[PDB]
Amino acid sequence: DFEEIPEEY
Amino acid sequence: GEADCGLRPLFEKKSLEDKTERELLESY
Amino acid sequence: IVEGSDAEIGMSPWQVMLFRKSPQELLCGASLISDRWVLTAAHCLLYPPWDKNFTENDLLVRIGKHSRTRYERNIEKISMLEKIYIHPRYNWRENLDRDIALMKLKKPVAFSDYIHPVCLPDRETAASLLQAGYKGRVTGWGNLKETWTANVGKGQPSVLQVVNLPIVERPVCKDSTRIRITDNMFCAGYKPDEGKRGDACEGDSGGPFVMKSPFNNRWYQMGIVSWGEGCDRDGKYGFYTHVFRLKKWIQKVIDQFG
Ligand SMILES: N=C(N)NCCCC(=O)NC[C@@H]1CCCN1C(=O)[C@H](CO)NS(=O)(=O)c1ccc2ccccc2c1
Repeated sequence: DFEEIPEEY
Repeated sequence: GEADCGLRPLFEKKSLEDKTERELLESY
Repeated sequence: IVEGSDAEIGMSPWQVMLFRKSPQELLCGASLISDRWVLTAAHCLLYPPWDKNFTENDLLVRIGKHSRTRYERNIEKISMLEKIYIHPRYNWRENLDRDIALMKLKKPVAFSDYIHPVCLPDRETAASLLQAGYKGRVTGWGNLKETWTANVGKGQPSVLQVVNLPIVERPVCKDSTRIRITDNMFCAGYKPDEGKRGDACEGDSGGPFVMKSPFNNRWYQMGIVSWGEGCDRDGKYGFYTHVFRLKKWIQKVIDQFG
């Protein structure tokens, strides 16, 4: 449903 | 944080209003 | 938010999002109270009947957002939480008395055109603004209509919603519920005779309930979306956490833990 955020967050 | 709180950069600081703001004010 | 509308870009620069890492999902709303402290509702973090007791590393705080699902690259800012401070006398067993929790960020946030804090009320602003009849503002990415019946259709906003609500008399609040109400809460909503609609709903929790000061055109947060029975339902109001009354606690933790 949501858009993937950076792996480092 | 405090001291400059409550002032929106795109509104209060540009002497600009948001579509429903006066509704608030006039209810007072 | 039921029967509200889309928020304007940068209209609510204090709106914060509690986003769970795994699974990845919106948990609740919140509000920038400073560059390192966020105010949310105790029940977003602690609620046994539903098996919730999140830890600091369990989630993320995303500020600057407008869109609900979109990762808005150089606009939003995701920060990690260091510690979480919930009210010691919070009551999830009975009435949600003292539904308040403060969260401390690892690193201070960089204010921008989209990120800015909200003021906290004070005795005179509280006294002259918290009046039955006066309108406030609620923001959140919660439900568009009560989770129920044969709701055919979406039911989720794509962009941040907003709705202006009037404060109701205490006598009228206590009488719409069989639930024990305390001074640490207050309700808002159109009375039946108004024949109008609008409300917060599931997913809007911990979200700010604000008012504009006519005496310093500044925004103060007066309440925290806490609870209700249904959404936008006839003859029922929505209860918010009385921020000014819990302020004594708010000061104590901040000025002691950062
Ligand atoms: N403004 C609104 N109309 N609704 C807002 C609901 C906010 C919310 O999601 N709150 C969560 C608490 C905890 C989880 C259950 N709960 C509720 O408010 C549910 C949410 O739909 N309502 S309720 O009628 O079932 C209810 C249930 C339990 C309660 C326990 C303590 C206090 C109030 C309660 C109210």
